[PDB]
Amino acid sequence: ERTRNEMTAEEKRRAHQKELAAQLNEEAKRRLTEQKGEQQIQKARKSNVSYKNPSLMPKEPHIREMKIYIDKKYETVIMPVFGIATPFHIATIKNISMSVEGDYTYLRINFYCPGSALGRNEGNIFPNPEATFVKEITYRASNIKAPGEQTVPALNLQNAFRIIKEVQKRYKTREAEEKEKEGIVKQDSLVINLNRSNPKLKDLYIRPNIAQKRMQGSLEAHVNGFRFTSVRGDKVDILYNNIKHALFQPCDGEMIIVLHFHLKNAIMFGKKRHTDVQFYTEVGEITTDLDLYAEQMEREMRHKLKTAFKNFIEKVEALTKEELEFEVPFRDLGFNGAPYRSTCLLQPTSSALVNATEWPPFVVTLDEVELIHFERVQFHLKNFDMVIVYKDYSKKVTMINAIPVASLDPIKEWLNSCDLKYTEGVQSLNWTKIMKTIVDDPEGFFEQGGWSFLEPEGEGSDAEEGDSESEIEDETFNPSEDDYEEEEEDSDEDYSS
Amino acid sequence: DNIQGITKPAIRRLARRGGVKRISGLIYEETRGVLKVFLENVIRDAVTYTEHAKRKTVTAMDVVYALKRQGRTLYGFGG
Amino acid sequence: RDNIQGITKPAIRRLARRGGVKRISGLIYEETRGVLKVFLENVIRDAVTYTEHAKRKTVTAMDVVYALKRQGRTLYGFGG
Amino acid sequence: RYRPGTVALREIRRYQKSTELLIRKLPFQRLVREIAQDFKTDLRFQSSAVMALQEASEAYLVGLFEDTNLAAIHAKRVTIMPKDIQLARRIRGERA
Amino acid sequence: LLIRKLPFQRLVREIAQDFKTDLRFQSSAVMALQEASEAYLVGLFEDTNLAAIHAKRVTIMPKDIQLARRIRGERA
Amino acid sequence: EAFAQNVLSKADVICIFRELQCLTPRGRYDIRIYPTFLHLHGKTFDYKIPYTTVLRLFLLPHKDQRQMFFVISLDPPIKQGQTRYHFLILLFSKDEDISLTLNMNEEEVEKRFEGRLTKNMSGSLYEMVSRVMKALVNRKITVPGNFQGHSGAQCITCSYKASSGLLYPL
DNA sequence: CTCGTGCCTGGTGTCTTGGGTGTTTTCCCCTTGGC
DNA sequence: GCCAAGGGGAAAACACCCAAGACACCAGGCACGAG
Repeated sequence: ERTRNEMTAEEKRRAHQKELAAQLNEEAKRRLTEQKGEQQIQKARKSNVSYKNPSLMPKEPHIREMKIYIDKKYETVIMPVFGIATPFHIATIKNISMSVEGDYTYLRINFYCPGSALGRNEGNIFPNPEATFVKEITYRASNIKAPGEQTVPALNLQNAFRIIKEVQKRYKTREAEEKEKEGIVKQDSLVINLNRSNPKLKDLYIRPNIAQKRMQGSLEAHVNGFRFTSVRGDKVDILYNNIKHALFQPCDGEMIIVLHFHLKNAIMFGKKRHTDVQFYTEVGEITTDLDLYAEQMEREMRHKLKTAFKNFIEKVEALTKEELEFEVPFRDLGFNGAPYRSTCLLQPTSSALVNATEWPPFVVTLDEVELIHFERVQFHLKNFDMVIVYKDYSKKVTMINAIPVASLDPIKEWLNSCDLKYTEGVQSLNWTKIMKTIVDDPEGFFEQGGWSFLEPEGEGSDAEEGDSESEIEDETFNPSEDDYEEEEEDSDEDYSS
Repeated sequence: DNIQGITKPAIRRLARRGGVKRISGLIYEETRGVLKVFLENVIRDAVTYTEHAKRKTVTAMDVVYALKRQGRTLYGFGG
Repeated sequence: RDNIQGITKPAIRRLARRGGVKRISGLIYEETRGVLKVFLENVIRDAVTYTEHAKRKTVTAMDVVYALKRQGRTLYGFGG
Repeated sequence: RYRPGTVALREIRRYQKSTELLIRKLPFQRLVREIAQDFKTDLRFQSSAVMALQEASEAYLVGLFEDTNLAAIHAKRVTIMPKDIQLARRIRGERA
Repeated sequence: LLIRKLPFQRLVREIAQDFKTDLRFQSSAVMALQEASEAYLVGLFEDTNLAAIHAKRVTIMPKDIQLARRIRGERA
Repeated sequence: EAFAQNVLSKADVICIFRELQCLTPRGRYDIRIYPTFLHLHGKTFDYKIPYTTVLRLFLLPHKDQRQMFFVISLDPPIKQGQTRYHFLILLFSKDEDISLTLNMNEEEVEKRFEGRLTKNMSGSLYEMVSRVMKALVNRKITVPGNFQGHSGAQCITCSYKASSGLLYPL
């Protein structure tokens, strides 16, 4: 006997984890009790006024001509509403449609109103949602030019239809700018390291794209930040400080070599703002449609690129006084999971847990991990899930769904080595509730042992030493004295070895 | 290092055979990995059945058992 | 009340939530019953198969145990 | 927060060392009898056999949902659609 | 038959080494292995294509093979 | 109602199959039937399909044995913006019951429908709609032959292009 | 006896298809050439 | 001169990615049901 390999990894880890639990609760109470003095964020909104007064509204030919019209300067559509030139600011129009109905062309204008303003959490966008609303307007005009007309009846509809989409998309776009534009700190500069051997890499595809479609470019390190310049002349700059993390993914087992940038603040790619950016290049044939030289060139090309990048890093680390150490994901410490929507190999780095191969990029700054919970952990499952609790409870937890159970112990160990407190739970209760609950009453929460609430009551915590347990329905299996007696018929027949 | 010897076209031809239309170069790295894992278990089992039979060279009889034992069974033979 | 609905949508919703499945199409609940029925049908058939050798006209957990084995669903917690 | 809803449900995660059957036992037992009846009459069902089926199926369906979740995840979808169940079943090869 | 018989046999003897030296294989076994090997990869690719289909793609990827094996239960 | 009657207290006033689940184009539409076309009224767009354009009508039982696909071959195809559809596909459940009223006289209903139908009816949307549209377009309801797979479905699980769907052996 | 199952409502969020890329392939224009 | 072959250019058919939105799912709430 005594065939067990060694003390279970958990038993070793338990003391430290148990320790971490104590440390966590104390730590949590101060930080949170101290944090409880801070406060919430405010907002404002304006009305979509087409014209300040009936005299400022246009007198354009269509209006006179009983034609649907668009005033681009005032983002307003003017339409003959039963002989009445009535304006409607494009901001009220949801969208449009048109139909040819035999001899007629029907232009249908749909407007924002309760129930029609679908998807937005802004149900009842309107300054007076109980007001009645013009849900939609449908105009018809014959497809055939009538006598004396300057334009076909349907031609006015066809042009108003077309121009509305134009002015509408332009308005939607200018609106979308303001949503993405607000919340950005003015960066001071970059300062190009003029007349110096600025380290560089050239086979680089930026992620996400600046324009509608991807471009190549080269990344250079400068006085206080990076610059990625596209082959089409676009300049992209990254202050070194604004980089929350620089993580380098070698193309080892990956069809791309990647430099992943996790940022402390999001930055605009013009189209969108991103807290995560990548520079990478393709390792080989990704689109084969159904040999040593090719295979060897792969080995060479990888090494070549791998070296060039590795050199760029070292050159930058040296240039940066190492303030930007490129964390390399410890691949054997990675595991299969899904932080967003698709299965990917999550990998730990010196200070983060990430998956930069796929897009969108997944990055967890372990400094922000308050606690980890392994939900759904159970023996019958084949996979489990992981939840991350942040130190600022005003922000949602993150799930890492369907991680396979075979990674259970290895992940705990990794977490243990990171000084990360984790807990297991077969159940998967509502974190949004749990957050507001603890956000509203952290004092009482901590008083109920706080986070100890997740403890599966493994070992004799005196506070709840007896947990919620009771005898099941048994007399702890004790074989009765009479059951043992049949053993004598183990007849001694020396059956041949 | 003979897993590197399992030529890309060999794999590629099987993929065409499996109706796959297109492939990404990583499939080769992955396919080689898969091939090893399958082989590792089949041979270890094949080894063990042969080891039991007190022999050092494997016969089809032994591999049939290794695959059959794993439900990966072969066809066309008898005895 | 019809037992096919006895495997109520919430009974299903609980299982899927436990299988980690998050949002569930209405459509799923219905197929689940089919799958479950298919699943059970195979199992019950086998339980009966065992019951016939035992010359029994009573279904026992042993038959189910001997059955789940045969389907790669070996079950512990029954027998002597 | 010491109030109800918080304490019990929170702790129930830890009180739940239990393995409560997720399908209602009688609603299920009736279906067992029903499908049993669908097969053959005279079938006495031992509650043990009913439990055996119930527990196996619940874990089994959870198992099916594990795969179904993967497949939804596979398709970049959160909501599973029957096609996922089907995909899962086809791939498992666990089809009649 | 789609793999070169030599590299295939070389690999068989090579991995055999990790378990035990002296081991070599009669032609019938190595052929039987390849015969099994091809069937497995065939099935897996078909399955992977089902994933490809299911994912609304035609270019299969390792994750397609991973998921297929993952769902298949090939792993521990 | 209060507002509607107030309007009607000054107003001067064929039928609508409400809430129709269309797979092609994707969405829920209200079919405002008209003398020569059906005005497929939608939540943003709408279309009128002159009955003359329908090449065929098909009733395809879903493999789930719980739904039915009703297909309308369109020629010309409706131009969905830039995209165009040679078909109209509807999906309805076998138990998705409805009621329909024709804003026509019973003499006219009898006149056009030979007593096969009535001005007011209720029943399964698939059976009912198949019958109603069979008249307005005159096309006969196309149904699968004795093809019923090993799985019993009147279609086969397959994939065509970058997607999966059902192949029906008509 | 009263917790569990269910009919109904609003919202979302999340699955669908439209818009779009650029790769593998064909039909067509352009021009020179041979009997 | 009449009649024919070839290279090349512009394009079409395909497998794939990115954006929008609508329905269909869970969440919320009052009520009926049968464990």
